[PDB]
Amino acid sequence: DPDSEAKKLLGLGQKHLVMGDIPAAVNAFQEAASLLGKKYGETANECGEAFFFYGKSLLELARMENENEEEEIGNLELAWDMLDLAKIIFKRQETKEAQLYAAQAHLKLGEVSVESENYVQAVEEFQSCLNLQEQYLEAHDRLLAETHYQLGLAYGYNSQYDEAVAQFSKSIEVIENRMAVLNEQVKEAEGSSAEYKKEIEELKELLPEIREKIEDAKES
Amino acid sequence: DPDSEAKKLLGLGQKHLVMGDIPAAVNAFQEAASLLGKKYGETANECGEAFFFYGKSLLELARMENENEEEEIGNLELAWDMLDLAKIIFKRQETKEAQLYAAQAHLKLGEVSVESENYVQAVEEFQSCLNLQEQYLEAHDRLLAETHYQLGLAYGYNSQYDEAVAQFSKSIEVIENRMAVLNEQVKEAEGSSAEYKKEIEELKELLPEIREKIEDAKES
Ligand SMILES: [Ca+2]
Ligand SMILES: [Ca+2]
Ligand SMILES: [Ca+2]
Ligand SMILES: [Ca+2]
Repeated sequence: DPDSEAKKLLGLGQKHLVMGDIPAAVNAFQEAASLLGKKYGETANECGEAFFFYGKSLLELARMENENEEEEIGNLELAWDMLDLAKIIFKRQETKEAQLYAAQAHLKLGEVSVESENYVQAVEEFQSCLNLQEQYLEAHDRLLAETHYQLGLAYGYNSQYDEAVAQFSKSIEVIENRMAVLNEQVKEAEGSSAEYKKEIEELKELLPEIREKIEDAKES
Repeated sequence: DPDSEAKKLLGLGQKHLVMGDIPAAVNAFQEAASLLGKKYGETANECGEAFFFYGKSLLELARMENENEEEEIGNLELAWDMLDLAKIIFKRQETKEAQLYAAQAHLKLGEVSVESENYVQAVEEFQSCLNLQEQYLEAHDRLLAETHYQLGLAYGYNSQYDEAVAQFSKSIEVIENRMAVLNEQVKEAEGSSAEYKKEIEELKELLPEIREKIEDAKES
């Protein structure tokens, strides 16, 4: 497709994320975002992912810079603009994957809000994320624990300490319930592994008897 | 249901199978078979399982007895009669589970034929079983290996030694391919178990940081 030229940069940015080269991932994402936005418009489905990653990287790029104060300010305003576009694009689409992306955009909007000492807005954004996730995730999904934790943090920054304690406790509850589920999955996987190993041994000790029957049939 | 009185004996027979008490399993199966046959007729779906198990047990009961020669003869003729009824009942029904039961009835008809020094008929029955199984089983199902092996045996008893070698080799091929598949399943199960254990450890080392944040929020 003609978009490939930009999807390339989507890779080369995400690569740099796992590389830790931030301003390079920023430039990659910016170029891909500019390409897709010029082609398809400012609100197109085609730009959702692009605008999100650009936004996310910008947030990281303002975190690195911690009198260069207007630098991180401008990076955070742009992070916000891009993530909000992303959030609109995602929330429009009626599929579980898009809604969870929208929740992710909300989560990063909350993180940008936190980095701006804007804790009330942070609380609103994390709540929006949690609301979306509770419709589509299982009650022990790690993501819910991480959202509760972020929400509790934001509450604390705003001195709403009882609300903060409540969210921290919910986070702990999810983490413990997930640990239980994972323990069950371990027991199951190891049981199956034992079953298969035992059958393997049975088959192995069957083979040479058959081979001797072949030998005996040939000499007959 | 009113059949429960007989389904009881279906359990009490199968129990005795895993107990090794054969003539007791025979009497249990015979009583259940008589009950179901009186109620529903000689060819009813309701009697399939019953007539099969009776048949199978009778075969075992004639295997134990190895001038009491008419004893095992009569047990084998009855085994045959019951298993053939079972086979008709199963083959009539157009579902995978019933067809595989029909293949099982064929397999036991082949075994009765072998115990009667009737190797041509044995070959026919094992072939019927294999034909049914190759429509519904994966190419590495243990059952196919066991059928090929039984077929190869029957061939050998009838001095068709090249056919016998062919079937033995097919049996070996299935056993080796199954061993491969099981090895892959082991690798997968153990990989998953490692993943889950690692996530468990991460969650465990997350918990006390959250707990300290709760403590700090309360004292605030
Ligand atoms: Ca603005
Ligand atoms: Ca030998
Ligand atoms: Ca007869
Ligand atoms: Ca402390």
